[PDB]
Amino acid sequence: NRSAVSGGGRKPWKQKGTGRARQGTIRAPQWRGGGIVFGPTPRSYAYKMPKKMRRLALRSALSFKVQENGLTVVDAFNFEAPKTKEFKNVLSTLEQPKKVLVVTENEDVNVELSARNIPGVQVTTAQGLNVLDITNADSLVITEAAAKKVEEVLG
Amino acid sequence: EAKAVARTIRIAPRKVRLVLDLIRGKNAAEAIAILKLTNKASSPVIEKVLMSALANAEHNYDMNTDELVVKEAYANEGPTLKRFRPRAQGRASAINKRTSHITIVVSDAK
Amino acid sequence: RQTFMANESNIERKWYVIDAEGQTLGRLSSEVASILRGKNKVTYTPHVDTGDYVIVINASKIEFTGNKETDKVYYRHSNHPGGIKSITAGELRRTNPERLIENSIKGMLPSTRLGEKQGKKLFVYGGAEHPHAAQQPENYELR
Amino acid sequence: PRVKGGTVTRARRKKTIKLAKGYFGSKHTLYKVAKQQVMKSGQYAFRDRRQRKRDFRKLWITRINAAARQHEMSYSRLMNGLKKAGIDINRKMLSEIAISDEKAFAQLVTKAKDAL
Amino acid sequence: KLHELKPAEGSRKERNRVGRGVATGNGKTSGRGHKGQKARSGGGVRPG
Amino acid sequence: MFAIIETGGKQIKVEEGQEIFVEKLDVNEGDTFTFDKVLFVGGDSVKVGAPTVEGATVTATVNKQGRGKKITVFTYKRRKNSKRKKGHRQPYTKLTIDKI
Amino acid sequence: AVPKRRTSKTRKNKRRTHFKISVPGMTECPNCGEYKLSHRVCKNCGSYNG
RNA sequence: ACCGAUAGUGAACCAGUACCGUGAGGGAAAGGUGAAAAGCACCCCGGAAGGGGAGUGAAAUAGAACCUGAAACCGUGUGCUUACAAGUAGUCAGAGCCCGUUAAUGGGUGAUGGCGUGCCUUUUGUAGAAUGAACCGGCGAGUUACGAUUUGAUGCAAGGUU
RNA sequence: UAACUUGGGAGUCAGAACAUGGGUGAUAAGGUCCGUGUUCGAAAGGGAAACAGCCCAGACCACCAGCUAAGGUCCCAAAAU
RNA sequence: GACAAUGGUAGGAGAGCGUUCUAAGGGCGUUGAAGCAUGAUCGUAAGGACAUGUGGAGCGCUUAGAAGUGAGAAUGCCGGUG
Repeated sequence: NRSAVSGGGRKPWKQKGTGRARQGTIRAPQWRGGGIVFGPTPRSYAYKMPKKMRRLALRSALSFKVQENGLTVVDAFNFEAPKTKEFKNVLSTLEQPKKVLVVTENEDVNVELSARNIPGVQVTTAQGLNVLDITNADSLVITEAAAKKVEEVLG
Repeated sequence: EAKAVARTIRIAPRKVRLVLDLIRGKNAAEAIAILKLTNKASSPVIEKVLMSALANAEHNYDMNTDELVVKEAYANEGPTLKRFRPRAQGRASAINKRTSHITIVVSDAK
Repeated sequence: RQTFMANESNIERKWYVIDAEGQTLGRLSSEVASILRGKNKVTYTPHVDTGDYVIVINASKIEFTGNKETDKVYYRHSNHPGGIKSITAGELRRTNPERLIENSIKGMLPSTRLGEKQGKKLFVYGGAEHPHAAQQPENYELR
Repeated sequence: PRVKGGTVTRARRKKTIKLAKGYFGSKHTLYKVAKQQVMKSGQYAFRDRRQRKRDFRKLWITRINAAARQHEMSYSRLMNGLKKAGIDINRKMLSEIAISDEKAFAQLVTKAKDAL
Repeated sequence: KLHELKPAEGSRKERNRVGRGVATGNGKTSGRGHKGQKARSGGGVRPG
Repeated sequence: MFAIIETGGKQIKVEEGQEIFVEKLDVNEGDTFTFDKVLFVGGDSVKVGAPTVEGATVTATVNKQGRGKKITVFTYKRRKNSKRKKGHRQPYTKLTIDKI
Repeated sequence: AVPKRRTSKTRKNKRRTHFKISVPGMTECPNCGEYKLSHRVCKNCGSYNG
């Protein structure tokens, strides 16, 4: 702004005594290379929301999927080591869309490892769900046991 | 028709155009005499551009000078040089040195 | 839109010979003005000339009313300082009878480029002899 | 983010320079001078569309008066006679008839002059 | 459904901008009047 | 021969085999209209008077139904910061006379 | 003293109407064959033969 | 959900350097050939500069004053029009002459007639001889953070919320 | 066909001429200060030759349709020599 | 299908056009993108398409979000040219 620009402390010329317009500094808004009037400033954009409204918006996303036949419960995962191709073949047997959200009871490195590279596939945990991932995912795949845990948390 | 261009000459365009009207549309033999016996500062320069256009008509192509006429002749403005002359009581006044682009076109009308 | 418009390929102008013997100046000039303008034709067009030609004979025998032969004067300025002349209507009838009727009718026409062309279709003489017999003029009675 | 002004200013000024084609001198080349004449020409056209209906009615009456006086009658006395008989023909059609069809225009004068 | 989001009816309105033409009604003067203390930049008299 | 027909608040002078432009009518394209009110039947043949010749109708054929060329309506007042811009296109009907 | 109004292109081009250059008086020389100013000496040959 | 060469640090270039002042100090302007220098051997006019051919390349209206190349402004050719005329230069009406489009109630020019004293600011009131602008381009003015109040929306409710 | 109450946001505190009832001045002023109505201000269109305040009358847009107001009908110039 | 409304400065209220960026979805481009030039095209206004030439690598559409979001005047600043 006016004060942050470099130089421009003296007055270019006196007030009267010529046919020039009166000025007070060479770094004013109407001068080339000096001064910004109202520009961006470093600020935040986050805000809060009541707790009850948070839980309701989440239950609305889970119900929206079941209304489209987009929720499938599986047995478990027995991935001994991380193999991406084996995980891709699993998604072909279930006949899932191109984007899939996988839920788990707790962190499982192999299940997340063998799936993070596939495009359009996202993997998270039961307690780490949000409205952005549920809405983005075309289908929802959740474990049998993990499904019951997400139930008691939402109440 | 053959063309010849003289680029970035140091004569003002307004002064070059005064002599270009005396030869536009004349013959290639009567235009050289006009440019010679004239006493303007643009005559020698304009004449050297017309002598190189008649040479291009018989070397690159093959056209006899007997059937050559001045078809088009005009001058354009080139870049200018900004100079300053000191005046009385500490003042300065700008001075312009202008350039011209001379183009000549000779044809046989066939 | 169906209004008719006159052009210079369908206009007919004739020649008239009016007599000013024993007539009022103002009441005779107002009628000749409409003839020169073409206000008596059914194909009148404003942006084109459609009037006819008029010849005035016996101009020196026009008439006035009251004392207008001495009280009515004509002024003119020569554009020089103090250069204003004058002449009475009675003295002008006896010297230039044609300029008396010529200027009286010219003042009843519009001052446009078309009005100056319509004012040249007038001819005024002080006697009864006009040299335009070739044009075959036809007599006209004032209404 | 920064929004620079480009391609939106030149497009609006060129639409004004094309509506001034045919004007004298700088009025068809410069924007500030041509912008003022296009504004004044729009105000002129709005007023001339209403005056247009007065200038043509004034011309029909001038031609009807010339034909009515060829039968030794005035325009005021002919209009009155026609109204009494309830003919109901506007002045735009009476003018078009007096010019081309004379024998037809002569029938309307005797029918109107009969009603006094 | 992120390509078909729809807010509630009557829960969002756009801000008013002054000094951006005469067709808006808040252009040159922007709604301050003519040559007064309340028309100058910096404010006016205090509340009380 | 000719006739004066009243259609849309105006009068016209129509002959047989002529094109005319009137206000928007009710008929659509390709239909047949009929001018009930005839004010005058001119020509050298038997003419008639007024107010309206009982009978002697006119027949035409609808050709087109479009909108006139666009007109721009602009007005302003100096030193008051007040202006207005409008557009307009007048609809019309194009007919063709068949027989008087 | 100073111009009140700027000059337009229409007005500027009418004043420069008579601002032209002259064509010299030249004729063919009897002996040189080139063109020559009347009453002068042929530059090409040097003969006048008055 | 920052800038993109008048922007972003004064400085994208060797910049606190050209330049200014006795001095303490003040302080700029300057990016872009091509994928590859493959940067026009040779002939012709000319003292040179410059230019016309040839050649290189996909392209030289890409030849280092080198991507794209707008307006002001300066020139050449041409269809219509103008030397009896009083003009905020336009608008409405309208012959003649020259053309033929995003195909429709077409395009350009304009003999002649009607009407008509620019724009902005400031004022009880301005064609005003009251103020401002030579012209073209770029830049150039109600914003943000914490509090208060009112209205719309939304969740819950004698409870609501950290 | 309005009026009143509660709440949100304003602008305005330089006015002018004409008619009329008065003070002041000189039964001077396009003077000045109050009462009452209209117009301008913020109002185009027609008339008063030109002429914000006078007379008639309040422009949503288009048309080469008709009847009227003030004011007018010898010519400029539409309408009775 | 009916009657009734729509001159307007200071101001109050309402609905919209265009510009840059972001998130999803769906699409064009060396068989030629953006920009630029020309034209007799469409909408009630701000504005939106199409064809041709130039140009030579990026750019629209749909819904929503966020703003350094719109220039003829300040004896305004800088550059260019009368």
